[PDB]
Amino acid sequence: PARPAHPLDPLSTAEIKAATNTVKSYFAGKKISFNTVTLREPARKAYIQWKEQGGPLPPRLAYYVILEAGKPGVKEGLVDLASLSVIETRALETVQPILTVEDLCSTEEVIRNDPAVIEQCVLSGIPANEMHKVYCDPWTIGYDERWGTGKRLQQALVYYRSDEDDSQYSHPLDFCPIVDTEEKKVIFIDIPNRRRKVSKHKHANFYPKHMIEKVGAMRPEAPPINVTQPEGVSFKMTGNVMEWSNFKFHIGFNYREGIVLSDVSYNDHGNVRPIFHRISLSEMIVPYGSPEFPHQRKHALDIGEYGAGYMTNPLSLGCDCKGVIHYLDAHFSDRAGDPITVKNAVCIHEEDDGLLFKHSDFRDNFATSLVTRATKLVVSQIFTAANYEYCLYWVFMQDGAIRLDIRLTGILNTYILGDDEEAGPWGTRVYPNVNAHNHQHLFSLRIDPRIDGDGNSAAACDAKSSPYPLGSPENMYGNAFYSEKTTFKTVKDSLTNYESATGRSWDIFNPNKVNPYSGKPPSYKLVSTQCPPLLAKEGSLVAKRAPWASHSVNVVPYKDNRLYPSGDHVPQWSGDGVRGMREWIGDGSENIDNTDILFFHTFGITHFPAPEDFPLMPAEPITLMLRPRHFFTENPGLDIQPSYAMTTSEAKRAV
Amino acid sequence: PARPAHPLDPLSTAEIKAATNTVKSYFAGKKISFNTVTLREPARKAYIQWKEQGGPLPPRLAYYVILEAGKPGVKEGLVDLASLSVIETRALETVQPILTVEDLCSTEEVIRNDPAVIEQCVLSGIPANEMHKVYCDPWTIGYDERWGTGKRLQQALVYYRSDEDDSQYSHPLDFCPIVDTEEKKVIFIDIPNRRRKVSKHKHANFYPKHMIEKVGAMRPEAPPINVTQPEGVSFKMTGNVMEWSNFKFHIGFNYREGIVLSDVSYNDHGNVRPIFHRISLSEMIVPYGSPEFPHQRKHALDIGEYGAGYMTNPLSLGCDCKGVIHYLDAHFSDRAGDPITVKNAVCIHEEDDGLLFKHSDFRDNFATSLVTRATKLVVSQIFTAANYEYCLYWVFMQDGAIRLDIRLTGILNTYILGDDEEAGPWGTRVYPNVNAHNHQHLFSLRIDPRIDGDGNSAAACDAKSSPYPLGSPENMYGNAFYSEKTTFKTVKDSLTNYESATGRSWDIFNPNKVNPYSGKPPSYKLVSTQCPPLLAKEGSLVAKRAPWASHSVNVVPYKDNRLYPSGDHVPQWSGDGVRGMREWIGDGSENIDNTDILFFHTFGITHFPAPEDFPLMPAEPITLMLRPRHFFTENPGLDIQPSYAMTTSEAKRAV
Ligand SMILES: [Cu+2]
Ligand SMILES: [Cu+2]
Repeated sequence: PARPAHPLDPLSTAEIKAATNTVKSYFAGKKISFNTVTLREPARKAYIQWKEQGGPLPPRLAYYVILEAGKPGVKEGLVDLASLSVIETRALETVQPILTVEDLCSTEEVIRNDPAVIEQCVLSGIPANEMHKVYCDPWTIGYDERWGTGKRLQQALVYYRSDEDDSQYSHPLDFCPIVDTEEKKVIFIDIPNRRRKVSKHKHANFYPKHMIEKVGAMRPEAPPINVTQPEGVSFKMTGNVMEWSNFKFHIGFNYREGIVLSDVSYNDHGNVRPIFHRISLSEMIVPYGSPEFPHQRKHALDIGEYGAGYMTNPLSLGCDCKGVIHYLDAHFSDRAGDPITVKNAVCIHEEDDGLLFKHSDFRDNFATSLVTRATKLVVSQIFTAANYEYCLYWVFMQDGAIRLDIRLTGILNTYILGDDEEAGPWGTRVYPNVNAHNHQHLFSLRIDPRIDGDGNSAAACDAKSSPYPLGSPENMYGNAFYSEKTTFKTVKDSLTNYESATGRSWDIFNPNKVNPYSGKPPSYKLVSTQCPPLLAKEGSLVAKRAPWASHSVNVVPYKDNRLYPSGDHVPQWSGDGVRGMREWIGDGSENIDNTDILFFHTFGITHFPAPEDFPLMPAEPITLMLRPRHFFTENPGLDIQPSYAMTTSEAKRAV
Repeated sequence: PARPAHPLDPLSTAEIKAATNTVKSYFAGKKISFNTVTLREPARKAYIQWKEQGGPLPPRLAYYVILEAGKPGVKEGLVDLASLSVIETRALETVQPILTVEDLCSTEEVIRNDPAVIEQCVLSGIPANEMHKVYCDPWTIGYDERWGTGKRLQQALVYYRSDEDDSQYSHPLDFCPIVDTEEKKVIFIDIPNRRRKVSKHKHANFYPKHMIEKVGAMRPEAPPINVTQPEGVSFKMTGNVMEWSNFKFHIGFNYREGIVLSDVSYNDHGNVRPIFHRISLSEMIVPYGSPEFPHQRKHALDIGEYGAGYMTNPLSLGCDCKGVIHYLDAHFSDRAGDPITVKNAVCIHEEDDGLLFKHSDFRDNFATSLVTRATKLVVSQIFTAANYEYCLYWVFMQDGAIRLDIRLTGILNTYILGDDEEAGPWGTRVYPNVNAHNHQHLFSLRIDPRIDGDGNSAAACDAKSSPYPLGSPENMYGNAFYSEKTTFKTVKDSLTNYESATGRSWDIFNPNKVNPYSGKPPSYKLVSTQCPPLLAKEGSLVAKRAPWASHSVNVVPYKDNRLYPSGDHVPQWSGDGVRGMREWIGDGSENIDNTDILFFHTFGITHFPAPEDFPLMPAEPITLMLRPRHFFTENPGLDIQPSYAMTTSEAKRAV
């Protein structure tokens, strides 16, 4: 195909096709199907040389994952787009790949047409002639020791709608069909010892017509609040490259991680200084807390099992982004090797963010005063994973800080509850016969830093009282306290958790440089507090398949292609084996001090459902920030025009 | 005077005057001065009876604090405005009151004219004829065991401006004058053993003219982002009473706490349910961490030693509040007993707050979808405490949650640093010869709840893995986990801290009611995470004067007039004695389960200064929230008109 403007640009629909064509040719005569066709980003070293040392343009490569009918597992490899050839390929017969919307969408019809499933519905109080009202969310089996990776399986969380417009979640069924993805047939049905027939209650619906019926009527439309940017926006985009408030970076996107920000830097009044080479969400795990069979299989690693890209919502229509928006489209490949597009997958825009800073002198009753307002750049995406939606917002700020805001909304995963059955301690009865199980939403932020250049380190920062006691010459009044910096020398040293006791934060810094004022190295500080401990016991399915989740921080040596902490092919992996984070950690002895490192941060929330979350849940916020500390020698936004400003002398002139 | 519309309305300029006149007459022939004239809110019981049981209008009372020339301490009491008579009065000879801007504003001139002070300036390298270039921030002495409360004292943090438009903070002097407030004269000067003369560097300024000089020029004005509400706002204010999104409450204000929200309720579709009887910030402490003399004296309790009302900035001018704003004014009394007004002390308005909730069905490629945007109500104030500004935002949201957002900005407190002196572990060298000491900003949120009525309790909620181990019949895969609820029975039980290990949150609930769905009592959950431990040792000045700061939560029995946790008259109290929180706690044995309680939450941040905070610091955020959990039986904003909505059937018609 034709090369892209930038080496990190996602593959075009043409490159995708050229790739699939190349692969189909390689496997001529073989009945292959496409699971993934995505960009294989260039080597970190190659890229940087090209970008800053006049190095050559890296080869435009494509990474693929295919399935061959009658063959176990998958086959993966690389295609060198320029020469249209498969330059690397291999078969992984004992692994299962990410579930595309294509392998997922057929499942509902298959269980609907399965005699066994039909009998269970009838048993459950649903006539065999009404199977059209039976729905199901297709999930990976997650992991079921009965089959391992010997069969590509899915589990169907079954629900019932008395009307197509209903929200099915108030009416879950009690059984769980296991489906062979490839064979397209139910191979087993998990049935509870205690049977619970369909709820006979009205569905808990949320559309206006439903509401008008539920409560008298809808609230009157409210006076509008219109946002307008008459002279345009202040950011400038050159292809996928963004430019705003001295920040400059490339906005990428892929089937798995979704948004990928790269080559982030800041123009420090002429001096363009690197901050991060790449940053994104590399994995997740949403572990449920009911120990009852088969609920252990509910611990989805959405990024690696479905893909934040594959599940993304086209943003335009819903009014998700308010204001002067700038969109980006996403391109994948379908099962056939043909490009597929999802319009407005990413939405870019700037908004007001209140005050940036302010100060007035009390001496002239605040006449002397200066106010500068703040505006933030937001790069967003919103994806749907069956019942829930994850709204992601990468936020850049005018003080040099970068923040990740997430908002969880959508619908609670629900299971059936008997008339006289207690939601017990593992879940909440949010509606008659509905049980919403406890669960955690955990994310793994992957940061590849380049804080003010190459050669970085990480450290834990704990606030501490002076060791000297009250009344001592050294701490006479006992108010002394400082910040204890523990820089990680070895991988093992970094495996740390957030501690409230010390208001812990983590620094990613450049030990090769010093701030001329403070004397400290330049750095970006991770200020994250929503760091839940992994509640699943050690050695549990959850803990094993998500090795990265047991620690708030995991810092390992950089290596090309160390992206996914739970492994490259996550579905149905048992958790046994040295891959992903477990492999990168090794024996924990590798050096991570003043070298090229990778920082994986686990953050998230623990959800204990309340009726307020049903039938549709109000957004729940999660945030984390990376602030520059000792990076600059003074506040960097002081040359931004203030909103208001009166000098002391001027206040005098005004009389 | 004339009665106000609402019993909770602050005193009018008329009531203030009628009050001072009444006091002056009572102390006829005595040379008295006014320190405080404010509303003495009605008893909780009387107020409620009047509000909901047709009880009588409570008497309009005014609380005063006066000083009498030649008398030690102060005198306080109540005036029954209706009958214009002092109905209660008493003298506190061993106490010192809050510092008004009047007792604070004379200090700079007195040290300027003091011979001792002048000599120190000369010594420090500033000619005696340039004392007009010497400035000082007048602070409470805090507490100095050399004088106790025997004299009303202030300590002057001395600075130097080479030009009146300079920001003095880059040029602190090394000594600290002690001034007798009443006598208006320097009684002592703390001089360090190691002398450090005035810095000879340029001042670190931040006005545009300064910046143009510093860096080549200012950034070009940015394209505007205009916010317009053509058809008005959606909230309705009847006097101080606000009504918005089913919320209804009274917006009060006073010299000390600043904004005070009262009688908060929510209209649950016709059922008006109480939530909070009163909520506000009752005290603060900003303890510094340098153990060196006299820096122990830096631990300001701003609310009780200066007043969030007294220090508040008139909001209009600065462009603090963007959009269609509705202001409120504040009225206090000056030294003479004459009313004083600070216009636009509070600013009210509603803004966009992104998505409220959203959900799309993957079955018809998200055609089936519903999106409802969120708007929040903001009642704000911004006060200046010498060098820093505290921006306060009480936020009400459409899911029934209430949030308190704080943003810290302004300027770092700085002390002089020797050319070859290390800011050591206690502070940071943010600029040549400038040392910014470590410190914490802590706040005491006082909540008087009425969760869905009377008879409340509080509890600590901790996330826990099941006690049964991996492989046991009860937790076969080890994923089981729940929330441990520990409801406080006795005051002692409540003294708790936020714990990251359990992702702890606290519940204020009504044990007399039950959610018909979940079976739990109605409640509002405190989701707060920026809860720094008090770093000052026990028995320290800080820990003693701020009894409430040692715990994230303190729950005590309600009693009329239990407002200020550090006592009613905070300046110069040693911290020895049963008053404030220490008094309310008692032997910690009083019941707090299902009764009228008071919840004081300690939250804030620990500030380790970095050059980025100098010479003017970018806002630092702090937040805390109170969400309804089990209060409602379903999402309460479902009847808000969605921004977009397509039914499954409708998506079919659209073909
Ligand atoms: Cu959840
Ligand atoms: Cu601070």
